[PDB]
Amino acid sequence: DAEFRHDSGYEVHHQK
Repeated sequence: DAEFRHDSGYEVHHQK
């Protein structure tokens, strides 16, 4: 997921 960072569009609604 590091090579595919997409947290820029991720809500804390779903557990990481």
